[PDB]
Amino acid sequence: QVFRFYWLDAYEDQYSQPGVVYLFGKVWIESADAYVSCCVSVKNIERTVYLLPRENRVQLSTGKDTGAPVSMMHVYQEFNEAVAEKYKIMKFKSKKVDKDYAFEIPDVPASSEYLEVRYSADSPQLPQDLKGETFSHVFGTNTSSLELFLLSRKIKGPSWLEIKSPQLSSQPMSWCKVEAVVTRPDQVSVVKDLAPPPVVVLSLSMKTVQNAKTHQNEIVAIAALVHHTFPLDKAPPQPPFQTHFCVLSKLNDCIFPYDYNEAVKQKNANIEIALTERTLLGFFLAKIHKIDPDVIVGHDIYGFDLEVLLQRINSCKVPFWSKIGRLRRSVMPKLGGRSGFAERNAACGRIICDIEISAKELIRCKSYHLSELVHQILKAERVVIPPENIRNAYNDSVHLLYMLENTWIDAKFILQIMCELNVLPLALQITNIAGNVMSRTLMGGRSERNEYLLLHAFTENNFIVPDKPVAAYAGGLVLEPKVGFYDKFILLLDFNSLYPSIIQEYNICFTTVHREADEIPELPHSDLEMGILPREIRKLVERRRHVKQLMKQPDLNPDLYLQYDIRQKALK
DNA sequence: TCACGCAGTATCCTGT
RNA sequence: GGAUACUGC
Ligand SMILES: Nc1nc2c(ncn2[C@H]2C[C@H](O)[C@@H](COP(=O)(O)OP(=O)(O)OP(=O)(O)O)O2)c(=O)[nH]1
Ligand SMILES: [Mg+2]
Ligand SMILES: [Mg+2]
Repeated sequence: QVFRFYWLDAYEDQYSQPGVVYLFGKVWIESADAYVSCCVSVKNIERTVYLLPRENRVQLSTGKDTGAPVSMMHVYQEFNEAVAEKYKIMKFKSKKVDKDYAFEIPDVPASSEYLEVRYSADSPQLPQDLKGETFSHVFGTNTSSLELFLLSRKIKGPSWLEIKSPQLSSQPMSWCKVEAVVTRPDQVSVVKDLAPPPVVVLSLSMKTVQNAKTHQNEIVAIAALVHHTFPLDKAPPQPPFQTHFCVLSKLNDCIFPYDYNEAVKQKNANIEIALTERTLLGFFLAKIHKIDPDVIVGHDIYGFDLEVLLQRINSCKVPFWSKIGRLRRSVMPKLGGRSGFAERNAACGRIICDIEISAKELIRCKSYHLSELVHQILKAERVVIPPENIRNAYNDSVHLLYMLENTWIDAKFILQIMCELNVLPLALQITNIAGNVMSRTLMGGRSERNEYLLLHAFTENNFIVPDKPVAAYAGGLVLEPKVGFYDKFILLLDFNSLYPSIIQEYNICFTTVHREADEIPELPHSDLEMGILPREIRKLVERRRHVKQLMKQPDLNPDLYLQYDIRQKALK
């Protein structure tokens, strides 16, 4: 009955299904003695809000202070009588909680007795600035469902979760092989000290052509390399790909050179030749559904690959577009938006790895084009197929097979680059340290990681976190140099983790320094206890130090050494 | 729906 | 005065 599964990604739709979080991952099946994809739907993640009592009753901010002391009973009565009826809230459960607070909202004391209201997510949402007669502020009005789930259940990054008393599904809700429904969030718990399971990986490369009339890109070839046991905590497997599949479609005008049959017959049986782009897209979707990859990797996947894939699927009305993702949906996500959030939603439940973003984050190169990346990482030369020659290649079997093999080689290069940098294990480590979702980590950026790190740190220590938002100061000192040439030994003395060590030493934190809503605040007293930000910083620093010790091991492999270096950099 | 800070060097342009 | 780059920590 107890469902033990490893979770990799989480998807929520704030507008369609309120209070539902779709976790995806892997579960172990003895009948097949293997790992299969699973989708668990956590339901009824009730909204939680915190009301801050006033010190003296105020006549709806009209008569100002009245002098009547306020207790939690007064706040509960005010919420039950006025607010609930006004905002159409039917049923709710309220309690009292003593919580601390130190952030950028004035008049909020350090430690106060808040009233915690828990009510379903189907009801309307209270306004942020809602002020009554006994409470002066409301916190948590717009908190998301996924954030509430992760913070309440103390879930940090991919891990093993146990579910007590799972329930089946009345109708299918996902393209996975195993499904379960949790009627409460308290039924999910995290089990520590277990190894990560293998995860399938699919590296895909597309070759297209721009039809001038429509100025729209048309797909003519796709190649994919698939590994069914890619590890998340060990070195990449050699070779980096187990199986492969290639699909090639004739253009809307040109025809094969009356020898493609013999060419494919004599080459191999893994190449699928289709006549219309609709068939190509359908076969690709079916193959993706059958393989069921947890990680899909590519170059410019967010920018060009997935966007063109979805555009062509919409244009060709290819049935079952939702196969591209892991959740069965009827309306396609709107095409557009910043970065690739629309593309991410289209592939909900499947981690997407763009080697461009990871290369930008991890290493430094003059250009992040695929050719330059292959030159700098794999140390190999990649041939380039001119855009104007792909169309003309539909005149001989040899040229068409060469084009398909070029796509295959591009896919292999992408997979090799992914393996070299340890993109996946490093992403897992960073996600576990921070506590965000893996797809967010692999989409790039730094703000989300620290945001979730501090969110977890504060929630664990009984704090009320801020509400999500809806050369400004002096920096370092650069001494004036004595420019010239020096032919004698120059000794460079550098501080170790300067700013983190400053935060630790002087105890700089939200709960220590006394801010006032552009002057430098005074240093905190030395009689206090270490805050949250210092402690977290210390943890990170120690991690880095340990990695450095590993780097110091004598007689270590070069490549591994380099990997360690990268890790160090990341942590720093 | 997004996005780490600041200090510093190098190059180039200002019509209707 | 502005604009465009990318090094350093
Ligand atoms: N916000 C921010 N600050 C940085 C970054 N890189 C360096 N700094 C700042 C904060 C560091 O404490 C300070 C000192 O630079 P260093 O390169 O010597 O790093 P640090 O001393 O922290 O560690 P290390 O000497 O490499 O062991 O410069 C950065 O990428 N972002
Ligand atoms: Mg330093
Ligand atoms: Mg000036």
